[PDB]
Amino acid sequence: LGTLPAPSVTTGIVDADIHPVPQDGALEPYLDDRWKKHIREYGVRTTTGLQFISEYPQMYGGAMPGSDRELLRTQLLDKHNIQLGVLQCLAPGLNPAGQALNQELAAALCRATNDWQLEHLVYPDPRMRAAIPVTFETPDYAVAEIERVGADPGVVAVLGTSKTLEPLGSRKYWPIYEASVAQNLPIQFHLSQGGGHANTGTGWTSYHTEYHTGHVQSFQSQLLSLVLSGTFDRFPTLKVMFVEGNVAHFAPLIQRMDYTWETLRGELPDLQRKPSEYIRDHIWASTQPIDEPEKPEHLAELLEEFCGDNVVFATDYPHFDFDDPETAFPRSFPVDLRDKILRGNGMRFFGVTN
Amino acid sequence: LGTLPAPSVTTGIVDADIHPVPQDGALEPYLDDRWKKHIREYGVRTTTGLQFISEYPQMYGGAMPGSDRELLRTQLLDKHNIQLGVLQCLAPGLNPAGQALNQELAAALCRATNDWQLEHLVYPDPRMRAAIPVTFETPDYAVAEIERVGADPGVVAVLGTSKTLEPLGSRKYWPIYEASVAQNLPIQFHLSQGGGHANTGTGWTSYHTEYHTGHVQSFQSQLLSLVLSGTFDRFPTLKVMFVEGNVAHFAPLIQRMDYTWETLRGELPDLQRKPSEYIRDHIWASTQPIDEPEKPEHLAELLEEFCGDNVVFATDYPHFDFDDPETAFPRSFPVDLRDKILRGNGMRFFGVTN
Amino acid sequence: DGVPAVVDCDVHAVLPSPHSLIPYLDEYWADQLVAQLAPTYEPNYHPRGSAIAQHSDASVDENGRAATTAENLVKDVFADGFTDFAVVNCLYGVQQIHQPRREMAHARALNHWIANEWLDKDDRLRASIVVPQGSPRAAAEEIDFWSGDKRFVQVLLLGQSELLYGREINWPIWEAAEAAGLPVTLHIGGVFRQAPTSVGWPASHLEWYVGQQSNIEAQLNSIISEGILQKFPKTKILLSELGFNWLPPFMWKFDKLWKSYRPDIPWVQESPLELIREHVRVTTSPSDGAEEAGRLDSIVDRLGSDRMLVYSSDYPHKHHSGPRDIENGTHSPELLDRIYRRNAFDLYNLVVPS
Amino acid sequence: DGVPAVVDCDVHAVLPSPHSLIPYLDEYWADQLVAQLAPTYEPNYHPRGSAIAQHSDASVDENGRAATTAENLVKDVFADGFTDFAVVNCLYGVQQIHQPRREMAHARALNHWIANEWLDKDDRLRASIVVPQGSPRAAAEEIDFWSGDKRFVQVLLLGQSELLYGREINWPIWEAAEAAGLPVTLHIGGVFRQAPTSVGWPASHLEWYVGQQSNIEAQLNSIISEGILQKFPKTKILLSELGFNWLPPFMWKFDKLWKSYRPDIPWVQESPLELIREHVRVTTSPSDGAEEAGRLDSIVDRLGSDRMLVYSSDYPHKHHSGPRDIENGTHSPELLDRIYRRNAFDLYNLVVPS
Ligand SMILES: [Fe+3]
Ligand SMILES: [Fe+3]
Ligand SMILES: [Fe+3]
Ligand SMILES: [Fe+3]
Ligand SMILES: [Zn+2]
Ligand SMILES: [Zn+2]
Repeated sequence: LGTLPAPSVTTGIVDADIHPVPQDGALEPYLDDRWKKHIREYGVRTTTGLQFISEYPQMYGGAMPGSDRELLRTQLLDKHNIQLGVLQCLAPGLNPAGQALNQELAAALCRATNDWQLEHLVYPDPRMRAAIPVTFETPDYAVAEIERVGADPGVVAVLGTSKTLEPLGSRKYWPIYEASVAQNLPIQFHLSQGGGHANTGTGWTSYHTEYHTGHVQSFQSQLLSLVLSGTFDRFPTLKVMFVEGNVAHFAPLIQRMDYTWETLRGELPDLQRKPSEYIRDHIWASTQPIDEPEKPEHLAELLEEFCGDNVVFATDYPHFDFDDPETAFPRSFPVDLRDKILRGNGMRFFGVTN
Repeated sequence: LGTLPAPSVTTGIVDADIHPVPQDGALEPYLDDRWKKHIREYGVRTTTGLQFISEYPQMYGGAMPGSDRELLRTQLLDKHNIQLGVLQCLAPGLNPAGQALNQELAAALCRATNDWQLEHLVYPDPRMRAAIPVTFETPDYAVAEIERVGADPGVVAVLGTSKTLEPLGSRKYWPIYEASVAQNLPIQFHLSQGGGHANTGTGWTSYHTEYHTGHVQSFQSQLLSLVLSGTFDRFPTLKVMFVEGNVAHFAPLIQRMDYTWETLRGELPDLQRKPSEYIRDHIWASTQPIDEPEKPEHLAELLEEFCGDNVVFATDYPHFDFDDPETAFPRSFPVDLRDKILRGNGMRFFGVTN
Repeated sequence: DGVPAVVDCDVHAVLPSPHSLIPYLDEYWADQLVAQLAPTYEPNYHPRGSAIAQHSDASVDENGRAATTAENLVKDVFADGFTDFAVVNCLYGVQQIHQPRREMAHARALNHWIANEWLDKDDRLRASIVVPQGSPRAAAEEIDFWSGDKRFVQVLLLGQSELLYGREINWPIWEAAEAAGLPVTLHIGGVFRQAPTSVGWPASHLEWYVGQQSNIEAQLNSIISEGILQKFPKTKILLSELGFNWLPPFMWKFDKLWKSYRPDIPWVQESPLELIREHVRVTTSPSDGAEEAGRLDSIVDRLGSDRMLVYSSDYPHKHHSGPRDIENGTHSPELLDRIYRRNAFDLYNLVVPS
Repeated sequence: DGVPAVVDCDVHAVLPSPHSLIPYLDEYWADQLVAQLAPTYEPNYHPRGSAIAQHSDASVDENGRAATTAENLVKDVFADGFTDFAVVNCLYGVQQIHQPRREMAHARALNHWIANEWLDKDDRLRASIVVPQGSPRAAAEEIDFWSGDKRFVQVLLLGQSELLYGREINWPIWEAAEAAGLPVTLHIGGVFRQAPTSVGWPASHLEWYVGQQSNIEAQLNSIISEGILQKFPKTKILLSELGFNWLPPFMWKFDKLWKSYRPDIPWVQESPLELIREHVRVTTSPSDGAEEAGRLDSIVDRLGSDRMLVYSSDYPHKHHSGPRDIENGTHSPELLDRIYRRNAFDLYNLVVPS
């Protein structure tokens, strides 16, 4: 690695969610041989009884400088004037690194991935920056990794998963937030599987409609926890973003939260503010996959009802449901709202100076 | 509190599990009014949807100085020459204090209980000592409580529950072990409910036979975790005892463990010893409810097969299935084994000098 | 013909004590109950001391409790003459009895208590059939059993179940409800046999209560995706005390993913948008902010149907907003007439008596 | 009459790939599978690279894998002439397909692959019926379907299920097995729809593998307590690759608690001690230390019956001890004759052919 400038966004856009198309032995020069042998013998054991796949496969997933950079440069970065593209590598290669039941292996794989995306994508083309995967279920290792590479300017955020063993407001994770706030880093939680419980609070889903729609639910529960535990009283500078868990649903969820709090606030007397008052400074959300109301004017209504300043654009390239910054919004969409979704809102979240 | 001597056991016996029959307002002089009001409004929320009871009631539970001391003195301590009676108060009053989903409440209730059993039972009759309940699911609070009262000579152990959110070998609990080893305290894990998962690894039990027999299973899983995580490599002085999770089953479980390890040890290369080799210095177990083989000579066989030095007597007074130090063993039982179950084995576990 | 009546679609009878079921139990279960020390399955859905438990204005019994007698309930619910009928839901926690035969017996006893002590005492009262959710075939027999008593107007289920209600093992309930001509309602509350969220246990009653909307999204997706509405085309679903403002973003996403995945659930040939609009109804208390100026008009608009909301007071629970405050959120007398009379007529067929 | 044959009660066919099921699928499911990028449900019960996966001595295919063809399996299993029949279990993870109709279709295809590619190729082979565990009524139909082919000799279930196998929703399997005259086996492996232990997720394959004996205690208690043996009195159960040395302490405790709780399960009038001895059989590989001097005699003695153990090699898995090393643990030729021939005759009725 040489040296990098802080990210810059002027007339291009922010893209919060990009999944770098990796390569096979790519991680092997960053893994010690202990874990090479261990992976050769056991794979990456997770919250399944499956040797290779996750509990909910995709049902059609697959298509198509050097490695994979030129395609990313020309298909995505050049094509869409992306000045800040945040890389979110959850699979070595499709289960999250941090979710490996062997947590020492998981931290080795997290380490290998961070060294790899930095050297191979960010530093060669610093329009891309990394959200570094860490082992959220072993805070000690995650703190160590945030300290190892978090201060590098190639790193713009800490990367977690929507599904966890305890809700993200639980004290188990406060050391990770404390380390993040020390590195001046925000945290992104990506839609994921696993985590240790069923994919809903009331059983496992059957068909692909329940599975993929169900992903918003984990996010609904993580917002409630993070807010009503007082996590944002303890860490008043912490910014978190929910990624690929759509946006519009958060608005009626927060609306219900305040409504119930008006009656039951006595249960949580240390909570310093009204619950919806924490959204502005602490909770962002990315757009992909965009919400598609029957009447398209409802989209801008609900995004503003969540918070118009805290919604950030993402492509989710190269997934099948990827969003295009042109096509994704309806044509009556307010121009000022769209512009700050593309530029300003992400700029504030990631800390890039105007 | 005045001052106390270290416990002394000469010709009497050790009783590892005694449940002090508490009183209603007893904890109120040790609870701040915040939690008084909070308990008045919400009870003690736990891993159920039940306002008062636990998910598996007893189906016949109930019977019958000052408060409750004289009955304990004369019915139990005097009657059985008990020189070291370890108090294990899991209910304020029957769900464990530490298991309260409001963990701040749970630490307040743990605090209130520790101050109460110390002042009300131990110091008035120091034949009784306390195993102090802590909040195992919030290590920070549990460390704080081990440091607040753990050095008091009225305290002989740290008290936990058989059911936990993660297996006890998980790093989540290592700060608690580190604090315990610093206070020169062993840890007792009592049979419990709750913990956050079903009462077996494959669903919830239906009838009372499955429920009460099923309690050994949680212990089987906690032994495997505690040993195969290398927890006893990291804390080579740590002693833990499984309480009211019978004894005999541990022997074939450990036997299977070594057998499987002979083939799959490669998965865990940092593990310093053969798995059964950790039993001697780290794993004890209490006797109640005594195992009752069809051929009574199998009892001594299996206790020795677990480890003859690590089995400790307990009455579980005043529960219905309580054991009598006379009646509990069969008459062919080897006299030397019985004597150290009554005296020496517990003496070593609790650190009372010969 | 005739004018559809104003039906209060959700009010509660509070069982004074488990003792109240003894008259309706067989001698076997009566002995079990008396021998068990009569453990109460009073739920924690509305903690008896919390602000949501009861109104300050409510009629109470000698122990300060609201809604434990029909006399107290009728005196409050009907006092102003606006309501013609109230649908009674008793949420006593028989669904949390783990012993399957005891769950059967207490559920039948609870229904007997409702018939004789509530429905018999006032002909303006109706009720739902509490069912033993743990054994669907037995729940179907409990529905058949009461199908002959037209005062029982719907089938009661909890928002959180053991397996999602679309799973085939749950079809006997849907079939039996359809053959009895009864809507199935889902009321907030759960069996608590997994963590109430896909990311673990919520730490406060407040957090649990707001978040239960997530489980209802999972249930509606399970019910529709698995084919319940094609298999049982006359099924009606009522969501009781579960909010409604979360519905539109859920419906939009579900419809988006149904189009992307139609071959995976070929039995689903109508749009989930339309199925939900035609088959799902929702009570109005709590209103969760829909009572503010224009917000009722906005939500109906986003819902895409004025036939979904049915009036309820949720007596005797206290909410930030009162049973008739929804009028401040609409300017359309026609909409208010559908919420008070016309929509509930689709569920119960109750015309104003004389 | 005739001499009962030496039956190897547990050997494995390894599905080479999900592609191998395409010939047996309907065009609907074949398209789904081809479109899905053919995700493989190869389990992690025996990680393909781990030491337990296969013997060094084993016949392999062009990819180094053992037991993917009948030709390789027959060549090893029967090479020395000692075995007359082998019962084939394919553990390909169709039970972990969450889509219930796809689970049905792949289970039937797997059984078709077994019949045509294994049972057809050699008449010394038998198999179990893989069943769609997620829909018990469909699993009963899968049993009915193959009941006409006497080469299928037992019903395959995993040690870990979604709900315990005594629960009423699972009775269609017990009924169908009984009507087909087939024993039900439980083989190590799980659906992984809750944590594999009551205290959470085990961190290594080793820890998971040893601990699965705990789930089998929960299953045997569920099956007996709920009345399966009274309801289906001819039921036979085989425990496959699950150890046996844990049985006696479990049986003693279960019997103790049955006596203390007989009115709670009145259908259980025989002692669980006797029921287990009469209805449960257990394969001998792994032996878990029973192969050491005297240990086979000791365990039979503790078991209280010489009719429970049946011979198995567990081909092609590697265990610390070999299929016939159990002879070093007994001095009784009569016992060895029951383990090799007489006990399995209770399951399959296989006499030595000519
Ligand atoms: Fe993404
Ligand atoms: Fe994506
Ligand atoms: Fe006890
Ligand atoms: Fe006890
Ligand atoms: Zn209600
Ligand atoms: Zn096997």
